[PDB]
Parts: sequence; C-alpha cells; structure tokens
Amino acid sequence: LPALIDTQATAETRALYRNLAKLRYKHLLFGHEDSLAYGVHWEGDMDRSDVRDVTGANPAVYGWELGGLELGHTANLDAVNFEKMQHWIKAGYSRGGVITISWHVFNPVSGGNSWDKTPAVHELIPGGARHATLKAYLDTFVAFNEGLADVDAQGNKHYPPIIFRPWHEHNGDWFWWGKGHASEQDYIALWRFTVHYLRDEKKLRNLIYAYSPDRSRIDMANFEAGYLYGYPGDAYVDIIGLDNYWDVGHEANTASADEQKAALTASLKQLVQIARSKGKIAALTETGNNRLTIDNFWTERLLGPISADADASEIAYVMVWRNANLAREKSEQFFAPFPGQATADDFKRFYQSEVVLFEDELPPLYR
Ligand SMILES: OC[C@H]1CNC[C@@H](O)[C@@H]1O[C@@H]1O[C@H](CO)[C@@H](O)[C@H](O)[C@@H]1O
Ligand code: NA
Ligand code: NA
Repeated sequence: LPALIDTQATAETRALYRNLAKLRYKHLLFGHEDSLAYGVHWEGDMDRSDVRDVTGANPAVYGWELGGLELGHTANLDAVNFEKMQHWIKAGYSRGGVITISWHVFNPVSGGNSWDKTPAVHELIPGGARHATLKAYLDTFVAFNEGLADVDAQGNKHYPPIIFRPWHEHNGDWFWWGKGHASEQDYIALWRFTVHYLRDEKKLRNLIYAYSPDRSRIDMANFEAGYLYGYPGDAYVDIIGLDNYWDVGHEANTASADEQKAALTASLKQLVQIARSKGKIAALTETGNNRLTIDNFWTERLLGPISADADASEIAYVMVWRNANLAREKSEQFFAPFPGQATADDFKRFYQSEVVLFEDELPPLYR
C-alpha cells in the first residue's frame, strides 16, 4: 500500500518497496556497510565478509558509500575502488540482497571533505553560483549507476534497485549540509533539486529515496518536530529513516542502559508512527556499538528493544556501519563482529532469531 515517489519505477524497484512493506511486520532485514570490501583483519578477497565469516550468511542489506565519486576519484574516501564496488553491488543483488548508498560529498567551495564546514549549500541550490557543480556531481552518480546495468536478450536494460540516502544526519552540525552551515529552507531546496534532477531530468527509475536525521540531535520530548527539521515533503521521500547510535551505548551518553533501551524503543515507535501517517516505510538506517564493547549487544541492546513494541518492530531493516581495516586505518572502528570478537556468539543468536533476516533467508524481493 505505500507507493514510491517515482510513479514509473522499474518493476524490480516497485517490487522491492512492496515486499519491504509486507515483510516489515514480522521481520527485520540486517544490513552492513562496506561488507564485501574489507573487514577488520582482511582486504583483497573478492567474495568475503566479516558478517559471513561469523554467521555463514551475508547481510540482507549492503550499504555502500560514494564520497569522492563527484571528484572523479577512482576510489571512495575510504579507498574502496569504484569498479570493485560496482562488481560487489551486482554480486549482492544477484543473490537477492538489497542495495543502499550514502554519499559523504566533498566540500566544493574548499575542496575539503564532508566535515569541512565551509558553507556550500546556498551556492549549490537552484539560483546559486555553484548550481552547475551540483549538476556535475549528480551526473557522476548517473554514470556510476549505468555501470550497474545489464541488457537482456530482448534488448531491455535492467538495474539493481538502490535505496539512495543522500544528505544524511542533516540535523547535526558535523557535515557542511548540516544545521548551522545551511539554512533549513536551503537544505530543503537541495533535497528537492536532488530528486527533481535524478528522477525527472535524468530519468533514473531504480531509486528509492531515504531520509535520515540523527537521533542524537532530536529532543525526545518533541520527537516529530525534531525529526521533521529539514523534511522536504512527502513527494520527495520513500523511506523514513533514522541514524541512532545514541541509544545503543554511545560513549558520550550518560543515560543508564535501561533508559537507553527505552529511548531506542520510543525513537523507533515514533519513527514508525510518522511513516504510517505518511504512507511510507520506516528503517533504522544506521546504528551500532563501535568496537562492540557491550556484552550481548545484539540481543539485549538492539533486537530486544526493537521487539518490545509492535510499532517499533515495524521498521523494515537495520544497518550497522563499516568494519574498518586495521592494517591501513589506524583508528580501530567496527560495528559487526569478526571471528573471535567478544560479541560473535551473540551476533549468531541475532542472526538465528526468526525475526531477523540475512541474505540466506530472504524471500524473492524483486518480483
Ligand atoms: O560513526 C559512524 C558513522 C556515523 N554516521 C556518519 C559517518 O560519517 C560515521 O562514520 C564515518 O563514515 C565515513 C564514511 O564511510 C568514514 O570515512 C569514517 O571513517 C567513519 O566510518
Ligand atoms: Na520489522
Ligand atoms: Na534469522
């Protein structure tokens, strides 16, 4: 019953959205960022994942990241080669997995990265001096997407559906498109242009658009108002997402574990209520406990609070962030386990739950 904002979406893209809308009541898809690219202790293998090394299964949802594509780089900001990324997207999709993409766009004004707060949104939007730059940046995604296509025996082109999740965590102040660096109206203009350009001008038909504020900057006494800061309108969003690392044990959060569990459930309950009111689908688009320091994290801090409330449980998927490779990145950072990591057995339990689906037990999402 939810309908995509692209009324002409490909059959496979329509099917994915419809099937997520059906599956969400009884199930939760598990996702991992950069899951096939590397893990904490390995890089180079062309078909491997830390998640699979622990559980025997790939994640159901594969997250990927485009930052640097817009500058013509051959690899993204975490050194993931774009040609390999296209291969991995196609491989995951061929197995029935779901694809989602974020984009830590570099700062066009300074040439710095997404964390360089030099103002740029006002320049990029329609009427802005750098509007040609926004078009050029988006054109690089159009080209990347073409490298995901196949053409069948009848001459018809097919693509993997993509849950495209741009301009994320915009209620935070850490990215240049965030609060304090861009006005609310200019952010909305940026989002609306992104959709008009990709869906209407460029006629991409394989996208599902996900909106994803950060929970850590939402007042829980006024959740809906905070969630809807910068919301561009129902004609511009398909997935009512949320990045919530706060209620799952973030080091800076002084709330007790019991308060945090309750807040996780409440955040997802309200997310789902917003999605229901709008005819959309909700998802926990980013979460996790960096370095997996919390005993029984998966069952006690993630699955338990989601399953505690029937509204909260109607999220369609949950994705955790990447497993950075220690040999080349000096800051230890990971959100899924690897063999021998302390939470590995609890992650097996999470996988084993009847609620949680990894790639190996997905129904056919694309018909
Ligand atoms: O803390 C984990 C996430 C939370 N969401 C914002 C994101 O920037 C952050 O992780 C960083 O992600 C970038 C892009 O992949 C990466 O370069 C950094 O090293 C962090 O993983
Ligand atoms: Na669900
Ligand atoms: Na399961």
